Amino acid sequence: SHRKYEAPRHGHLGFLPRKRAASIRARVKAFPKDDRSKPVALTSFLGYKAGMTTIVRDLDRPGSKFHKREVVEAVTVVDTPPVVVVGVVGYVETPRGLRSLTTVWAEHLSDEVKRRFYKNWYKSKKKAFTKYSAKYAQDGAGIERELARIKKYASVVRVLVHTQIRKTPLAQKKAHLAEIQLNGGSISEKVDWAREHFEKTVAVDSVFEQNEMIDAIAVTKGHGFEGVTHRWGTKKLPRKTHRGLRKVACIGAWHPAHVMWSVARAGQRGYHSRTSINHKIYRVGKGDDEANGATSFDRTKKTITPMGGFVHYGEIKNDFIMVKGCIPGNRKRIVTLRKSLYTNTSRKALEEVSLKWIDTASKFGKGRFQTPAEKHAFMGTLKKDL
Amino acid sequence: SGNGAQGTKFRISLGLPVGAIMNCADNSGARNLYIIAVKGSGSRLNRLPAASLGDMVMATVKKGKPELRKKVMPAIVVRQAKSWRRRDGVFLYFEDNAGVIANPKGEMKGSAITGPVGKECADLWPRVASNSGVVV
Amino acid sequence: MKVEIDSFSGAKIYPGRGTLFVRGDSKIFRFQNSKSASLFKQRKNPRRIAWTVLFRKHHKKGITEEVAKKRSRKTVKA
RNA sequence: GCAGUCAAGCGUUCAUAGCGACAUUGCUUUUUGAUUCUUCGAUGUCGGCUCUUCCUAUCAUACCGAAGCAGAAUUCGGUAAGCGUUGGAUUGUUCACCCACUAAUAGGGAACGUGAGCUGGGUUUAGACCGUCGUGAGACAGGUUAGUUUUACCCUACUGAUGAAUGUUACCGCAAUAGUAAUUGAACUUAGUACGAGAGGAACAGUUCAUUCGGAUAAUUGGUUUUUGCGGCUGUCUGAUCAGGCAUUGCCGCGAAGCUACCAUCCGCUGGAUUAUGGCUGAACGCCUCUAAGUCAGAAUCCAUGCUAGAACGCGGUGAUUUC
RNA sequence: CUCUUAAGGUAGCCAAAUGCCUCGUCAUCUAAUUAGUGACGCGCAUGAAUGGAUUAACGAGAUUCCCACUGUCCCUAUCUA
RNA sequence: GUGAACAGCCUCUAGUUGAUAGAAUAAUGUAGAUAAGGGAAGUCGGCAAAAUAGAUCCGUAACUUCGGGAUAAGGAUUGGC
Repeated sequence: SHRKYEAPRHGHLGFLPRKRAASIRARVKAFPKDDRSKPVALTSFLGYKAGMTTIVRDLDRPGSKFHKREVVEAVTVVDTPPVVVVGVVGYVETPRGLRSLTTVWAEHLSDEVKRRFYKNWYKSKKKAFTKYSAKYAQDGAGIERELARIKKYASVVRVLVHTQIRKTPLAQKKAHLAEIQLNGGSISEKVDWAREHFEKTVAVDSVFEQNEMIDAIAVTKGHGFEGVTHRWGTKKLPRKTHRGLRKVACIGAWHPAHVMWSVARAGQRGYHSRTSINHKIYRVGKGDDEANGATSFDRTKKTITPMGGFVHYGEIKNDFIMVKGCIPGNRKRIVTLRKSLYTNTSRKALEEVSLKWIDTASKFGKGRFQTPAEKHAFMGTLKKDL
Repeated sequence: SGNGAQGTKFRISLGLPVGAIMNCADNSGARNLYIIAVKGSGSRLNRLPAASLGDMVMATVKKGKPELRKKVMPAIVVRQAKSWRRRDGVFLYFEDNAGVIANPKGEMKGSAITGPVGKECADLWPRVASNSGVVV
Repeated sequence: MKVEIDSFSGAKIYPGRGTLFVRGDSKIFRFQNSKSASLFKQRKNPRRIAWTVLFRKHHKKGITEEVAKKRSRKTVKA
């Protein structure tokens, strides 16, 4: 029969399977189309989600009721310490896709990136890249020829970087490693840029800039085995319902005499790798600066870090990216940012943004004050203080 | 929404589904209004059409003049009592739900409005802005 | 952007923080939290709540704001 | 039920803009019957709720063609089933009938989908009332009231989750295959302009917003409270106090964190090949002709980009590879 | 006026738990009512201890509406054992 | 003891401390609860739940078999010293 009242599919059949991701670091499945004219820089960065705060700014939209009027918005903060470059590899093209033929590494690998190659570091000779390190020290022989191989082939070049996890307040010590595709020009120049940057760091100011729209790629918060009602968004069945109401009543018809893939079933919720686009950068911030949270209008020397810290993360003593809105992932999670795959004008991706004020009040409560000095000047002296 | 709408409106949270009753803030002789439709509302299964501050609705009068009772008429919501967000971050609410009687192209059957009204309604209905004293 | 003041507790309200209540008499109260909003709806008096600026004013706590004025002692000199 | 052929006539004039009698050819199986093949050592026989998918004979939306199409609204028709198709009063109702919104409120199928998914209002046991019929026991697709809805722990399928073997082990990756998602509308301006005697009255581009859907998130607001966190209150018990027990979380208020809501916030890509249709060149048919060769543009179409998994028997690169 | 019966349904009551046609007709209740109530009555097939018509109080009886109340619902979320 | 009360709640005398345990705290359940704004739009049907509740004072209709209806409806107060 001819369903009595039509209505749309609950859920998206394109974010299937709603399965746990293979890694905690989501993988960039598409970098931007290249231009062989620009200089050489990266297309992505790695950071760690810290949390959120609140942002006030004057809006610039010729036609809105709130034009040249102050609106408050939500942003998220990505701790983005300088990222170290260790190696590149060369992907060449085949009728079976792109394929790597060489991985060139650097001589001195740090003890926070040569832990990524171990599952038990505390008992080990650490014996990694020891022979690849002695592959140097004869002038450039076995390394320069590999790089020449890359230049002679390799329509695509990718740089292997690792995070400086030891600068964050996390207790992990095991740096995240990742390939990032260069979209400069002259693959020779690409690999030469890489070779110059081996054992050296790239800051995020060199990649991103204010008012730049980006995409965030991260593994989303895990919630576990969930039922169909919250996982897919189905109706709760009524109260007078035997054997449960948080279910899907009819899971198919007699013929086709099978349960279909299109039917809402119970299972994993979260820990999916998601990719969310068109998130404007509202600030690119430096850890070589107090007054990261100060502005042109506020001018109070405060960091971006709220009072009591960011909840479950800590402080932001490094550089950071303050980007509009909510992004995939929970705090303490490795995010990978990506420049956009297309130029969006749209009169909202071109709005030039200047912040007025930033909320540094505690997110561990209904925080009253933004600053301990504000707090002291309001409350006055207390029994503790002299 | 529609005919007498001077401009657009940002989304603000829904507080007045059909079957709801809100007081009548004008002097047309009606004491309450009973909401039975919302102009501009979509169509989802089992969803109730629901009105917000500034929305136009179809109403009946339950208490008031017999000249007005027992017929459906248009109306406008001027107070919500649900908290709604303004883009300047302000969450705000009134202590009561209220509307006025009106014609389809925006004019009021009354001459005055008791109590405050929302700026999101004054912006969208000027005849409500005219006969409004206090706009918040 | 202004920093409004809580109509029950005298706290400072920063943007996007708290609520606003418009009473039928068109008076606007501003609350920094659900605590002070709830005490308002429970129609308590802030002069009896011990953590409020109004109480502390009424009871002279942190009362080093204004002290006194002098008395005039001088000739006309003209 | 639906669609064709023919065309006497209606349509001011005119058969075929739109309709179309007398006749006739057909399709379908969402009607009702006919039949009795299967099932009586039982396939749980109404309806709604819920959920998915499919069809197209397309209601709306995209692009078009024709008009008895000036504009506006409307009618006919094509490609198209991509995406949508509601809220309620009454009724058990399917059907129906009205109120209202809407872009529209299209029709159907899946054992007349769906009862180890619900419910059980109806029919269809046993109780009981009425009316008619019957001498009567009792009968009545005649009304009325009350009337037990069992089992999954097996196999498969589905949703998720591990895992032996490929020298071991670890890191970075490719991407066959499969899936796929965005949708619709209003206001301003275009412009009281075009059009039209006037009444009336558009459209493209642009801007701002919203509807439906979806994926995240929790700064804020709200909700939640065994933080049994802080306070308060009752009754009793610990001789009083202080501090506490019991009241199956004793109750009240506030309540961080976490979870969470169109009850909150953010986000939701741009390129190619085509359909219908309109065209170019251009014969066939010395003319003409979008067509036959060839070719242009072009839809919400299709394929990619992008997005989701990653073949546990698809692949690659790289690091380190055990001696008493 | 006529046929005719043993007599030809009186008082009352009614689309009633009894009315097929039937979602009867008018009104009222509703924005909208096959529901309800009040009226009408050629009543397929009401009706007088087969008891008829009423009826205060009573009813785990059937039924409609109003107020209040609410997670029944919009629309779901959270918490404890 | 509270309290109208062999109500419910705590305690003395007496009696038990039995009922397979441990570890975690996923869905779905069972039992129990809470919920912005709305307020029966849900459903055959307000099923279920909520709301009300004691005592004192005030006030109390239609109808009636004059006995009732009646705690009608509906309002206010309540602690400690």
